Amino acid sequence: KNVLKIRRRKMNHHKYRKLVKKTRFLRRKVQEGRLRRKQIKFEKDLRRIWLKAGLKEAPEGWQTPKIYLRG
Amino acid sequence: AGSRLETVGSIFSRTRDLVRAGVLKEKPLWFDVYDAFPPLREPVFQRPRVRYGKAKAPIQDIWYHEDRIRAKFYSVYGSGQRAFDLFNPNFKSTCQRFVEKYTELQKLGETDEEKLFVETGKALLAEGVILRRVG
Amino acid sequence: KVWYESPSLGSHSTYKPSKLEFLMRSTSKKTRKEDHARLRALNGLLYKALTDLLCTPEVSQELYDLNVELSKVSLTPDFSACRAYWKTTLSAEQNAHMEAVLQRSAAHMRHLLMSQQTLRNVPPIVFVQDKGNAALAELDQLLAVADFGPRDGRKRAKPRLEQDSSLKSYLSGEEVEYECYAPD
Amino acid sequence: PMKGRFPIRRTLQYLSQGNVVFKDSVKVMTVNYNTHGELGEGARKFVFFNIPQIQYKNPWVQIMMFKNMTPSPFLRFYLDSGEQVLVDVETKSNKEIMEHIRKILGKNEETLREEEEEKKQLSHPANFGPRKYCLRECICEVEGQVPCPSLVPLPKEMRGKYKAALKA
Amino acid sequence: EDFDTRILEVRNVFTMTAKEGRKKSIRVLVAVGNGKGAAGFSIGKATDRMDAFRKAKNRAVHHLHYIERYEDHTIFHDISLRFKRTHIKMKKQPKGYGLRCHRAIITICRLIGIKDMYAKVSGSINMLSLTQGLFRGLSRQETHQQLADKKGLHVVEIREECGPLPIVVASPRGPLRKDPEPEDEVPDVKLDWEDVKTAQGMKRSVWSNLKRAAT
Amino acid sequence: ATLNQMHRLGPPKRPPRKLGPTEGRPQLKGVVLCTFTRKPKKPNSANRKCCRVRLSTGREAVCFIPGEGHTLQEHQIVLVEGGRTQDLPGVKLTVVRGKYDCGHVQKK
RNA sequence: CCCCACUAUGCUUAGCCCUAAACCUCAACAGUUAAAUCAACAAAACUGCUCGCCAGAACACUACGAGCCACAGCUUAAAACUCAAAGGACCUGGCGGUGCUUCAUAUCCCUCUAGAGGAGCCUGUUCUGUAAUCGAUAAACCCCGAUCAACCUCACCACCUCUUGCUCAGCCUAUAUACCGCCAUCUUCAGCAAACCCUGAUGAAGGCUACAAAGUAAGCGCAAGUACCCACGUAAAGACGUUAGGUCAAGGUGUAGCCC
Ligand code: FES
Ligand SMILES: [K+]
Ligand SMILES: [K+]
Ligand SMILES: [K+]
Ligand SMILES: [K+]
Ligand SMILES: [K+]
Ligand SMILES: [K+]
Ligand SMILES: [Mg+2]
Ligand SMILES: [Mg+2]
Ligand SMILES: [Mg+2]
Ligand SMILES: [Mg+2]
Ligand SMILES: [Mg+2]
Ligand SMILES: [Mg+2]
Ligand SMILES: [Mg+2]
Ligand SMILES: [Mg+2]
Ligand SMILES: [Mg+2]
Ligand SMILES: [Mg+2]
Ligand SMILES: [Mg+2]
Ligand SMILES: [Mg+2]
Ligand SMILES: [Mg+2]
Ligand SMILES: [Mg+2]
Ligand SMILES: [Mg+2]
Ligand SMILES: [Mg+2]
Ligand SMILES: [Mg+2]
Ligand SMILES: [Mg+2]
Ligand SMILES: [Mg+2]
Ligand SMILES: [Mg+2]
Ligand SMILES: [Mg+2]
Ligand SMILES: [Mg+2]
Ligand SMILES: [Mg+2]
Repeated sequence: KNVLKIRRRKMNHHKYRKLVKKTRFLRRKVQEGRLRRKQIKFEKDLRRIWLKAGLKEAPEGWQTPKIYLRG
Repeated sequence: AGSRLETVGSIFSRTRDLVRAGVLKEKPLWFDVYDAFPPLREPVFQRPRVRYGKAKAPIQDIWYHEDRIRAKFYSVYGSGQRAFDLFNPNFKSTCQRFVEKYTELQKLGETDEEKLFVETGKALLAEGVILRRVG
Repeated sequence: KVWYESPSLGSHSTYKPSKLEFLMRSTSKKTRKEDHARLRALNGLLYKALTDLLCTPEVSQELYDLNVELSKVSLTPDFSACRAYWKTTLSAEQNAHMEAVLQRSAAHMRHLLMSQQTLRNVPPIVFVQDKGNAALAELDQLLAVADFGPRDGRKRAKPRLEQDSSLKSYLSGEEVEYECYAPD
Repeated sequence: PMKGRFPIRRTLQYLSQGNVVFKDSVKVMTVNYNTHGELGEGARKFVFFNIPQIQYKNPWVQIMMFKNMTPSPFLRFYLDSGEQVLVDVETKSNKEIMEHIRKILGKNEETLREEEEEKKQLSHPANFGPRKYCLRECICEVEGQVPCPSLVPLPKEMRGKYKAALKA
Repeated sequence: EDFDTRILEVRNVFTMTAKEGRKKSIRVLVAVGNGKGAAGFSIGKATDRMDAFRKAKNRAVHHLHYIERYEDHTIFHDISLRFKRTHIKMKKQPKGYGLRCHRAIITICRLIGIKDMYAKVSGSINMLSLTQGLFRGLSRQETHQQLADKKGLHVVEIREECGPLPIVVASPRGPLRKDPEPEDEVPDVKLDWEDVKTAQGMKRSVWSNLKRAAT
Repeated sequence: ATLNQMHRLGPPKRPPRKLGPTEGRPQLKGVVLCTFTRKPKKPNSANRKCCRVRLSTGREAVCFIPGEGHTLQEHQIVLVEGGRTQDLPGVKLTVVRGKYDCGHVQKK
């Protein structure tokens, strides 16, 4: 068979890889911001739990970890 | 008006039907003979198909009890230097003469195979037959 | 079969390559793609048959000592002769001796090919020296003899959509004796 | 074509051909059958062919199946009283199994005929209403009665538009 | 003179040629029949459309099929077959049902002499596949006499208009079996979901059972 | 699919039908913003009279004005209906001739 | 792309990353070879049963979300705007910086003889010029329509004149891409082909083997015959089709246009 469908996919992937290459510094700043909001959204979900259960502060000795950082 | 659809039924069925429908005004000369004396199988086109998997032809190999005696005789004594004459319908080869004596001695009550084969060779030598062992 | 097709309908037909068949063959007939394959395969057998005869000592002690090597073997499709190219040695005089021995042997070789009855109907075998070294042999023979002297956008409608009124003309309208002398 | 072997089983006509309508006592029917063995063949065909018909006629009876739990196949029925009915089905055909449980725990044809008659009392022919519940919607559909004004206009004397006009 | 000819397809075929480029030829499909069971079809090819008409119709009468008809008005049994990618499902129908079939099947049925039949064509609606698929299915229908001879039993027709009266339609010419045909409690026959969906009333289509001219 | 798979997946779910430029409505009222002509996509050649209108829904859209000759002007009221102009890419609305400020085409 | 040098890398060890045209492009298991063998090609056609998956193209191996030792990543994976197609297989044609094979007999190359290409002149065309025709115009135009222009010819230009006009008018006005007529061209070819028949499942298509296997073929061309000095040679002949090839300005003529 012909490879015309593969050729369409080939160009789409080449242009995408090149686009990501050109903007990899902007995309890295955007990704960093999303992970911060993701962490904040996670901390809120846990705070909602103890607050809806009648507690006024987090359980004694509980520190919400950073589960989205590269470290 | 007629039909050349040779793969649709048979010449008889196609002819009989078109005669009923009035398409053929007169019956062909052969129709009445076919009707009175039809073939064993109605000649209907069929496409020969190839066998696959566990399907095997029903034809069986033709063997006889004496074939065991013939195989041993050819192994021990080889084919006779006498030439087969397949034109004579009553031709008897040295192997056939051996087989007939072998059968006669078996009917006399002997049942051993190795013993029934050695006594047969002696009988023929007494009758003047040449039996040169191959080895 | 293989990607190379071998479903020939007349597969069982007996291949008969003889000089007589060519004269009764129809030149109007156009050779099949696989008709060449039968010729190509026969040529391979003729190569193997001659090549094997060449290396056996007994057939001709003169032939074996020469250690002749055949470059190619292509039978004529006419069937007149079996071309048998033999690689030419660099030694100029040895190309004549090898050639002379081959010509004498060739006559006996044809009978020896009848010993292998499958190849029995073999045409007269012809040996050809490879000109790569042989052509130069002729020149150098003359070269030494030679005297060199004292040295010093209109819309195109689809043909399938083209409108026709043949039916409209059909449906519109169904298309539209005694002889005597001295008649008065 | 319809998927599976014996697609007839997945038709409303087939499912309505069951003749086993359990008495109200029957609450649970367990089927213990074996996947292999010549003596359990009827029980396998019973599960294959008839369990769907039994369930269709008895939607509120729990039917639970159990494979290869015991050496022989059997049916066990649990009744509301607390009684249990063990039916050995080894060596019996699927048709005999259906006929057996019909005899011991199925409603007879008389009891079913009565129920069908009591249902006919619910749709009284003399009642008028929507076609869903009644044969006729209005008395105007009865021949001899004053037809509907939608089909035949009424005399001016029988219409309020003109009764008031004369009176006023 | 007893045969009528009907056109089923007229196509303009375009052949690319080595020296003359795209040339226009005509491929015609016509069916012939006498209305009494004898019918056939043939393809015609020519540069002119009227020469193709002559070839197909004249050729068709030399390749006639005979089609068996139940009571000279319908088929003997339901026929469901596929020819290549064209599926044809035909149903035996009573008198007065008419020809509720693909228009080409209607045309072919009038040439054969079938008056009452339902047919549904699914898959590829290729006129040629439909024509030869239809003739293949109509030529392989077993009559009641053939069924009686094959099974050595009576063929008994039960009609609801005649109540419980048993009407023997065919009896075996040879000896009559004494052993009843085995009564399989449940037949292992393959069913059409369209037929079952209809019988149950779950088949709702705005295009089915529409009022049409007499055919 | 198998019967078990057909059971587990259930009856097919139709895609929710896509509302067109009228948002599933027969006509919309619009205010003309500007008038202009559009070139049809090849092989067609013409200057098709179109306009941009603000629809009552708030969204602005290009609408084809059918007929020979119109007098539409900015700030005028028109009624627009569905129907794509086949040779004008992106033009999916049509002005109704004879409603509000858009009058009927003047004969010949 | 070709040549040289050298690095990451290909290796080991320990961790990652988790992709492939990861493809027999054939899901696992069981069964069948009788039915219809079968859209096509691939790889003979199917049945039972189960899981996975698919529902026009493109957007899209993308966006967002989530997960992940991944941080220019992987997995899962949409929508809006847009279109009437996209796509699969096969056939034919065209084309190939496409293979092989055998060829051209004044013939493609070399070989043979005399030329053209340089000079002057003659003549045609182009271009320029002029108030001042037209047509031909790669092979297949260019001493061509012309076996022929000082006037005439003549159809061109300028000026003047006539208006039922040499004609029961006239027009060399447009259209040879409406045509007849007469031709160029391959042709320094041998094929075209009605009417039938058969194969491919009655698909587009195809139809030859001489120890022959589905073709038969009227007619046309070639051939034969005739002309010239033979039976040789040279003429003549040369179909269908190719180039919407040439010619409306040989004449005629369709359509359109002019009529002080
Ligand atoms: S419905 Fe009965 S009066 Fe109208
Ligand atoms: K592969
Ligand atoms: K090609
Ligand atoms: K010169
Ligand atoms: K012409
Ligand atoms: K002219
Ligand atoms: K003219
Ligand atoms: Mg793209
Ligand atoms: Mg419209
Ligand atoms: Mg290194
Ligand atoms: Mg190593
Ligand atoms: Mg691999
Ligand atoms: Mg699996
Ligand atoms: Mg899609
Ligand atoms: Mg990828
Ligand atoms: Mg991605
Ligand atoms: Mg993301
Ligand atoms: Mg010169
Ligand atoms: Mg000129
Ligand atoms: Mg010109
Ligand atoms: Mg010109
Ligand atoms: Mg030219
Ligand atoms: Mg003058
Ligand atoms: Mg002059
Ligand atoms: Mg003039
Ligand atoms: Mg022309
Ligand atoms: Mg001559
Ligand atoms: Mg000539
Ligand atoms: Mg001639
Ligand atoms: Mg031209």
